[PDB]
Amino acid sequence: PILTQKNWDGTATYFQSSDEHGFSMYYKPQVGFVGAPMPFYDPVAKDFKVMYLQDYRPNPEATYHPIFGVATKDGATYESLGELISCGGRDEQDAAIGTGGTIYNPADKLYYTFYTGNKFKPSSDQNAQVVMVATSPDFKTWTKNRTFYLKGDTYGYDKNDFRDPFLFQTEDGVYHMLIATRKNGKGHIAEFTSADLKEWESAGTFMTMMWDRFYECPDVFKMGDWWYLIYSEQASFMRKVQYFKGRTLEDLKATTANDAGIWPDNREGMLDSRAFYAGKTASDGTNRYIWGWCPTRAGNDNGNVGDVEPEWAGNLVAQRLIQHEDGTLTLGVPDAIDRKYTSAQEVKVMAKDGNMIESGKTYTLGEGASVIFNRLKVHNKISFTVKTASNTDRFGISFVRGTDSASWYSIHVNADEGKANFEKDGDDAKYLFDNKFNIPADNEYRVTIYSDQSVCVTYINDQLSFTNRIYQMQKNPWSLCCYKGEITVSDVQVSTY
Amino acid sequence: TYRNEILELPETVAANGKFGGNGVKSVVGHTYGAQVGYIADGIFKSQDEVDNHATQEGAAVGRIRYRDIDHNGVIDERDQNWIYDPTPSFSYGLNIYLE
Amino acid sequence: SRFFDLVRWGEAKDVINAYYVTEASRCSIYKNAGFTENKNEYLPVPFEQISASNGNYTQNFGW
Amino acid sequence: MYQSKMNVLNTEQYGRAMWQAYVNDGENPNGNALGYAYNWGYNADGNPVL
Amino acid sequence: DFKSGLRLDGDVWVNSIRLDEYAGTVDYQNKAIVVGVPYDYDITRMVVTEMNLSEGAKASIAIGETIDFSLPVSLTVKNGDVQMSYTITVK
Ligand SMILES: OC[C@H]1O[C@@](CO)(OC[C@H]2O[C@@](CO)(OC[C@H]3O[C@@](CO)(OC[C@H]4O[C@@](CO)(OC[C@H]5O[C@](O)(CO)[C@@H](O)[C@@H]5O)[C@@H](O)[C@@H]4O)[C@@H](O)[C@@H]3O)[C@@H](O)[C@@H]2O)[C@@H](O)[C@@H]1O
Ligand SMILES: [Mg+2]
Repeated sequence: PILTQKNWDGTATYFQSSDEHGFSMYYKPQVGFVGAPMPFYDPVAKDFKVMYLQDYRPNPEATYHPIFGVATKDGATYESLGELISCGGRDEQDAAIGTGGTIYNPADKLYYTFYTGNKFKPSSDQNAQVVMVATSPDFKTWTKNRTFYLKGDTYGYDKNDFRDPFLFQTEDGVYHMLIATRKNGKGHIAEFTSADLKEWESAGTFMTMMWDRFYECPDVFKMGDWWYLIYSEQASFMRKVQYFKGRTLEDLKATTANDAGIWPDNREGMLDSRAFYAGKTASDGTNRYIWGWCPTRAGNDNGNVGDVEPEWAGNLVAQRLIQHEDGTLTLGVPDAIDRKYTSAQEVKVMAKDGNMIESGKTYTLGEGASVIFNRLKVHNKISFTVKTASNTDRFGISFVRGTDSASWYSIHVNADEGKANFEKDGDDAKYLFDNKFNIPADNEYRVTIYSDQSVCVTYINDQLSFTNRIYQMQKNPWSLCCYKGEITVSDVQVSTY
Repeated sequence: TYRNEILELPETVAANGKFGGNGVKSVVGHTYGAQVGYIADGIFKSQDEVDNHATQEGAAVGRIRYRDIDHNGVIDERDQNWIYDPTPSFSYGLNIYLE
Repeated sequence: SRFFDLVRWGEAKDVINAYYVTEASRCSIYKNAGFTENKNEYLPVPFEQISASNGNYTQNFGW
Repeated sequence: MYQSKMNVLNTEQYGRAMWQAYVNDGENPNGNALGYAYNWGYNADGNPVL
Repeated sequence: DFKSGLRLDGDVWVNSIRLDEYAGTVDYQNKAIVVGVPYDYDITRMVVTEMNLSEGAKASIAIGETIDFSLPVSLTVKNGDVQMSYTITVK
């Protein structure tokens, strides 16, 4: 049997691609999906051991969401350590395991993982969520402490809202646990102090939430000279990841103490759009990496974002935290991910629909003009530079773009609105969501898209990070378009591996 | 050795394929009991191979690849041919008696 | 009678596609399901019958 | 005497085949609901192993 | 060499619950072990003293460890590769 190879390079016709069950760069196990990442830095192995919850499409009704461990060292390569902590019985309090934290004790050479057990169909007198602990001697085998049950209602907190234990050790030598719970109708991040991680004292309330919202997966850390609190908003209308800044821990606590609204920056602490959730950070001592999950779309439709809140779990995504001189935080591509792309692919124009002109590597586009490039591959890195006429232009990058493509999915960088918008173009012209960022004063944009199969992350001049789930984007042409202003694109480079 | 061939047949019999053809093609002009089916050109070993092959329902990695007989670009009913012939090339026998 | 009612009303394609999209989340059987606008709302005339009555039976539209 | 004894999977082979089918399809093998509990993981390349 | 190394021919049973200084009943149909205590009991600290099983049977719960019994507790008995799961509850 002689195999036939189609002319992939030379055609711009839309092609029905498919996603493999496994992912390499943005990790996804061959079985199940990643949810709620729990990063951790191993002081012994000097690597990153990120755990998560193994979600499935047909989740069992009672017991589900086990914990699976993933070892990495750079954020690009990932190996799987298998199931670490298994879900309990139907009647056990830990039938479903929620997000947790991990901390190493040199005192007894033990890894302690504090997770949240969810009672299946809890009764009136039964706490819905209880914090539990599992100990490991070598991070491989885990034994759950059956004598530890940190009930939320013991300290006057809500029974049904007691989640996300985050553990951190300060310089004074005492470990602090933050729990995102509810008190008398108000969202409170409560602090528990310990000296041996076996007995805890509730040291009041660490912080209060902003405008009766809920914070998911709190993460307090220190980056040089500021204290940062990364959290995920549980509100259906927001469903995003924000952060708070503070020179000291006291200043961070005083931030939003009572409807203060001390936003860290002018974009209300935005980091990424709707396609990034449960962002939790870990540092190896030289760099800080945040892990989250890009959600999947029901029916494999990029425009089917879904009502209220999107689908749970998805692909593990790792980004690098960048701290500016003013204390603001921005997300950047990991160095290993950037350097993994080695081979370079020649790029050439496919379609000439607009009034654009070509002068070599430079393409000048007016309003209503667009240019279509050649096909992409499974893993793509598209880097280019766009100079706009002024600070009120609307250019855009469109994927799943073909000669006969009825609809394509676009990211429009609107300088007049000062943000970017992920929308669906074509016969539907549907608006999906957006993300605010800082507009450069020189009208210069350095656009770098890193795409693995169907998950793509766009970086704009180290100021905007935009995660997207775009199915069928691999092995399909991509295009640049302009709608209102005048743009000039250059240095277009496509790298694959 | 022998060769069998059907020369005429009622239209309903040829359609229902009781004597051969599986109800897809008429057995007239072919051996009695001959069957019509697809052609399996190995199995898919990579997503690149799956994409390169002509589109077909349920194609995936590790699945049977079916040849496109008419080169229409899609695997369907018309991509079937004569694959079975229940006629031996030759049948032989040997008897040895030593006293 | 639900499918026949949908076909008679003419909204069968839209209703079936919406049902597939909605139920693909809770059922993996509908992962590759898809309804064609002018083909799948009627069963095709059997190929055996068409062959038996040569030049007399015409297949339904879209098949 | 019976010579053409058809070779069929024993208990362990049947469990291994079921696990392989489940992991190939991407479903959770432990959800087989046939009384089989599988201890399994991933290798360096990500291919499941039992 | 047709035989497979499964050693399935092994009996797995639990026939003794001795939580602290209390006994209990065992129902094999529902895989349940129910232990009765007075209305006032600490339950948050129970030690297992006598948990004999079938010959060669190993259980996840050992002797001398303490377990909070505010909620039903799952126990797994595994003599070889044959496993059986029970649930222990305290009234
Ligand atoms: O399993 C059924 C179906 O729904 C999911 C959605 O995740 O599972 C629900 C199940 O997941 C748990 C732990 O397994 O929490 C999910 C983990 O992810 C977090 C974010 O870090 O929560 C986000 C997730 O929580 C949702 C829906 O579950 O709302 C939480 C829900 O909990 C209440 O208390 C119910 O009484 C309410 O506050 C609220 O309605 C939703 O807002 C988000 O999508 C973490 O909080 C958590 O660790 C359990 O909390 C939950 O029962 C899917 O896995 C599955 O398809
Ligand atoms: Mg064909």
